[PDB]
Amino acid sequence: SNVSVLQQFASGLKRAKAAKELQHYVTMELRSTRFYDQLNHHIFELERKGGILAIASLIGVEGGNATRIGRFANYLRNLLPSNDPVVMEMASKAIGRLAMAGDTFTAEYVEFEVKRALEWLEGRRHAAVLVLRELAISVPTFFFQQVQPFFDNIFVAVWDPKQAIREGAV
Repeated sequence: SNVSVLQQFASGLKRAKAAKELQHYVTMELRSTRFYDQLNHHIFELERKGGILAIASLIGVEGGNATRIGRFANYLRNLLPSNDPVVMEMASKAIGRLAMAGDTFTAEYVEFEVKRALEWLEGRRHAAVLVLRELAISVPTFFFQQVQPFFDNIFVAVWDPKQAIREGAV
C-alpha cells in the first residue's frame, strides 16, 4: 500500500503526473495516513510539481477537516516566499482549493494570507497578485474583508518596472 504510493509519488514528481494523481485519488477514496503525509512532505520539500499535485489530489478525497488544513498552511507559506517558475505556480491553486473546502480554519487562513499578500505587494509583488487572485477566486466572500488595502497595494505594484507583473495585478 505505502510502497506503491511512495513509488508513484517519486515517478510523478520526476502524462505520468496526471495518471499518478488520478490513480492516487481513486485508491485513496476506495480505501497509511502517516506514510502518505511523510511522502508528501518529502516531495514538497524537494519535485515541486509532484508534491503540490499529490496534495491537491488528496484534497477533497481523504476528508481532512482541520488537521489537513493546518499542515497545508505551513507548506503554502513556504512556496509563497519565493516566486518559483511557472511549473511550481500550481502550489497557489492547491492552497486555494484547500481553502475553499469550507473549513473552520479556512477563514483564518484566508485572512492571514490576505494580510501577508498586502506586505508582499518582481518576485514578491507579482507572486502576491497571483496568490491573491487564487484566494479571491476560491473564496470571493473572504476577499472582500480588506479590498481597500489591496487596491492601494495593486496600484503601487502596477507601477513597478516589469512586463508580466502588471498582468497579474490587472
